[PDB]
Amino acid sequence: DKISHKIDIPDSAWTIGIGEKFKNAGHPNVKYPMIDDSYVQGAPLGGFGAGTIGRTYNGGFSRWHLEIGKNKYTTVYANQFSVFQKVEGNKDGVAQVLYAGEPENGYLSSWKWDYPKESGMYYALYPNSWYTYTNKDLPVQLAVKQFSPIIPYNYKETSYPVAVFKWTAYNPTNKNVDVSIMFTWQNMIGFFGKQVNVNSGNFNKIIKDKSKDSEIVAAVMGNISNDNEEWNGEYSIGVKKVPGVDISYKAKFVTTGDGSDLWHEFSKNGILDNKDDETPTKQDGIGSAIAVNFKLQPGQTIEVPFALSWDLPIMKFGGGDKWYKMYTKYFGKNGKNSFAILKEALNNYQKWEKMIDDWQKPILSNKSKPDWYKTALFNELYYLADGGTAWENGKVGEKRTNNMFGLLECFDYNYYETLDVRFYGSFPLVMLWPDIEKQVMRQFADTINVQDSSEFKVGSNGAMAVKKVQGMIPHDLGSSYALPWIKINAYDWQNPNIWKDLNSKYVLLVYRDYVLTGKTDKEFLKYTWKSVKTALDKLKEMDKDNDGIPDNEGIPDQTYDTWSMKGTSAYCGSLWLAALKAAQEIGKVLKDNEAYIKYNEWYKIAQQNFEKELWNGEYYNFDTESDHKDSIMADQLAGQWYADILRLGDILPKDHVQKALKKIYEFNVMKFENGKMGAVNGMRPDGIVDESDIQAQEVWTGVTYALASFMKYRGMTEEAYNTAYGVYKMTYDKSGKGYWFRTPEAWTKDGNYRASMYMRPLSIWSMEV
Ligand SMILES: OC[C@H]1CNC[C@@H](O)[C@@H]1O
Ligand SMILES: [Ca+2]
Ligand SMILES: [Ca+2]
Repeated sequence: DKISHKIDIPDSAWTIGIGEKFKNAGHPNVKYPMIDDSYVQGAPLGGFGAGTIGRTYNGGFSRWHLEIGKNKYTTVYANQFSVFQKVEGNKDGVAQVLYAGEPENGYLSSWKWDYPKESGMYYALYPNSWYTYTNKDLPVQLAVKQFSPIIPYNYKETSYPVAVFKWTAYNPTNKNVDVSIMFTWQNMIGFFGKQVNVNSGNFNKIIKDKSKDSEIVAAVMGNISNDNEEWNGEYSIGVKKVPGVDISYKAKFVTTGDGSDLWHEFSKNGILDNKDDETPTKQDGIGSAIAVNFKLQPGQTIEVPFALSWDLPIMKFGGGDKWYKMYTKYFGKNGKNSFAILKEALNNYQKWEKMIDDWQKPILSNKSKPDWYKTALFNELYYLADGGTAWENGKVGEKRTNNMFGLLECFDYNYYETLDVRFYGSFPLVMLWPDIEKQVMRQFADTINVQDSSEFKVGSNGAMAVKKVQGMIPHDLGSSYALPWIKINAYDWQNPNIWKDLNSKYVLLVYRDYVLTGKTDKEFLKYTWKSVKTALDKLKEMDKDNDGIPDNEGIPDQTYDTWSMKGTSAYCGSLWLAALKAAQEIGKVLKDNEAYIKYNEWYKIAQQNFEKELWNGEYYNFDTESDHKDSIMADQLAGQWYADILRLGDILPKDHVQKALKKIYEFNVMKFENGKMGAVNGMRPDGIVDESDIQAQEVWTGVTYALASFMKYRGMTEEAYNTAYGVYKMTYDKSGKGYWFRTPEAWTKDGNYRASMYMRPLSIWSMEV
């Protein structure tokens, strides 16, 4: 490996061998079918709302999130980088696809598959990833850095459906070597969203843009139709000419064939026919190829950028709504703009790399933080782009000032912006893209008084219930299978109109967003103030026994949606106390004396009764009325965690919080698989895991990272990082369960999981407040 020296991969990059088999992988631990795409994953490419493409550590373009809200794992075998090399003086060169695998059927049988083991590495530090190729039959060593311009405080480039592939080639030998690198791509129009004749009318064209000192050559892969539909648009791949390289291309090869039309050219001398052909196809799949060829002298290095763009301007949801994706603001809506997006990338990628470096450097250069922590912090952000992210720039047929946004809870539970989850999972948005965060919270504010009297069947008990009650915050903002932003509360396992955490979490999120954007956005507090008051006033009505605290109802009426709480709970009770203190503060900022006085009175009464009802001398009891009411809950003090972040001071005595946190670390962490797997949710005071529900026996990744955050603010530095380390280890480490770029909600003591690709563990960013 002499190529590593020639590029700059950070030490904290996650790394794995190209072609590596992983032995330990976990699987779903639930009864019904659950997504399991295997451990062959990688960092995604694509902006927010663009649709993303997961290129795996083996090289294949395999995890397709181009249909917004859907996860489709299938390798499109024509989509590759390939290399040709010939030592000057030798009769023949060698040609190899850079993919550690081969097609299932006989398509593309002419190409050279099965990139060998122990011949290169994959690295990831999102939004960047790298591959290195160190192969005994490739005398020239190669690496690529790939990325999309995901940039905090930037709402433009961050939206782009584009990826850059910056290649570095180095000749460590004493002979001249001829090298080609070829990017192939299938014309994927009709891959989704087309009911019949999936390739019909697809055609490819070549663009040569020769603006002095800036030749770009690209393929644009589209369809003859000018229709404005979810399926229609264009893909483009291309390359920018640099000194010392020549470009060649082939417009059209058949992907539903043996591939020799292309491969007989490439394998001879690494130079393609430059044959243009815009003939549309009927049944056959087609693709395009772009290649560079160059001679490297001994000791010579060369750098060459390729790019990929996809202009699929319309997203369609299952309920029938069609929306334009955010990036269309910058490139147009007609679906014929892939070349413009590609060109922008090829001409500005250096600038984008520098902008990425500028936002990673403050964390990477901090030598007080261990590498593993850096690995997790950056790579968890994969989910912001990969989470079925929807970001609209107008309804098709319908202009507003705002662009509605949604991030999925996950794909198995297909709900946008699940609020009880986003309480944990929205930290990166508030910290790095706060205009999006504020928009999402205004979306919730606008729903508070919506009343929908139509009925639905509650999954857990079969009872009928009202869809949406006036003054109750919705669970979510719809599903990709139905009508995001339009039909709320897609979730039906429990009735969220009687949840005891949603209204208080809402208020806490409002005040968080004010605090963590510098306590200046008085307009945001004004916009949301009525919804805040309404939310708390409605929750106060659920206090049955007049202790000043809402009563959990002996059913799962909060985020732990199969784990019953009854009476006053530590979890919902602490959130209530914190939310009251937040509303007091807002009342003070907005000079609303009536509200300040009311919420202060409610707070004093509730605080006093919470302490009396739950403090047992060592920790806060789980609740007042359940069978296992004295279980130690990892999340028992969630309200105080948020109160620290919001700078609301002590809602509970310092001495008691410190004792509780130490108890959680001693039991829920250290007595669960020796503290190597996070914080189990529920532990009995005898040191055995609480068995009253599956959720008690799970570690929740987002709960554990948040707990680590809480511990860190309270000066329990070692406990905080040791707690978080188990989540890192299980996700990323060789000794873990292989969940990289699909961090799940939860795992049990055996390491098996529930709900891969989950929003909650984005809470790791709370460790950086
Ligand atoms: O794993 C628990 C989660 C399942 N889906 C709905 C959420 O409200 C819940 O926290
Ligand atoms: Ca270290
Ligand atoms: Ca009560």
